[PDB]
Amino acid sequence: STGSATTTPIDSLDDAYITPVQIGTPAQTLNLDFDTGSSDLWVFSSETTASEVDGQTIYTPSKSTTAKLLSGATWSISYGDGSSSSGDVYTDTVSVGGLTVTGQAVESAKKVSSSFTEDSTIDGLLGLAFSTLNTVSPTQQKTFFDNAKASLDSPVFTADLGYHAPGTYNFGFIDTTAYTGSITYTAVSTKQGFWEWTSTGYAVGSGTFKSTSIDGIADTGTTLLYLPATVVSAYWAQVSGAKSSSSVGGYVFPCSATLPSFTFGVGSARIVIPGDYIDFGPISTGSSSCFGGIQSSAGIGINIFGDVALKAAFVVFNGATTPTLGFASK
Repeated sequence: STGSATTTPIDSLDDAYITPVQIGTPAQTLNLDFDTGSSDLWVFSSETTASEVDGQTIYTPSKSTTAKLLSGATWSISYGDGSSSSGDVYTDTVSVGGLTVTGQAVESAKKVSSSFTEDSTIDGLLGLAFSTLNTVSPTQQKTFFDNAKASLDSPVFTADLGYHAPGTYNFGFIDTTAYTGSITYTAVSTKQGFWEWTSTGYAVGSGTFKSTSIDGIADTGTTLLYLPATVVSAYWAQVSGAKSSSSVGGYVFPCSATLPSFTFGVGSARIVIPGDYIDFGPISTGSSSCFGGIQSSAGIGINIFGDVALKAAFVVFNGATTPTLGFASK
């Protein structure tokens, strides 16, 4: 089997991407944030504290003839940005882009943190990291991809995120028309439960490529590119007037600037992030200070190849017995 679904930016900055997901019978379609940095499929629901729901579409398990309470199971998750959610668990039929999994754990939120409530466009998350990170207790549950894998034509999914435009998540096949050149594959460590890999270096604009190993994770659920402070300083040094602002929370730059590109290495291959992808707009409405899309990972404890990096590539998440990642230009 295969599936293919369009993923759409939630706003004009590509802060996140939402993909429609069919849950239950009859289908209830919710728009979920596909997150290769986590492993829970959780949704706003009829059980979510009413004051914490503000415009999201909810899953109502009592209206699904295939929903079953997973007795005794609870979940609770905290994300790298400080947000969190928790609740109980149902199993139900879940379909993405025509690919159906029966008996998928659907984690129904009883509580969500304020950042989720305040984002009316995201109805929940669909985790695509390794199932070892799933938070359901006392019986850990499998991700949608883990459940689908054996049925897929090939045990892979691909992320093709758009810049200021929709893109595609495919399951079970590699669309050879969706990228240019060849896909370069690189080794993955699953020891932390992430799609963790090692970039071979970077360049700023038209500058020389610096060969250096940068361990990090491919994370579709993180907006920005978080790299070591040395790398980030080298980038922003090429933007007149850019500086790190402790009060804003990262590097800012004059909105009048033209940003240089940023290149990262995948083996001997190179992925070029155009400068425009690194502009996250005014820090507050009407400001002439703009927020940068490349930020330091110091204090996060891991480097993160988030959407800024991934949307410059066609990315293969190869879930074979020994997983690997592939990157192609597009």
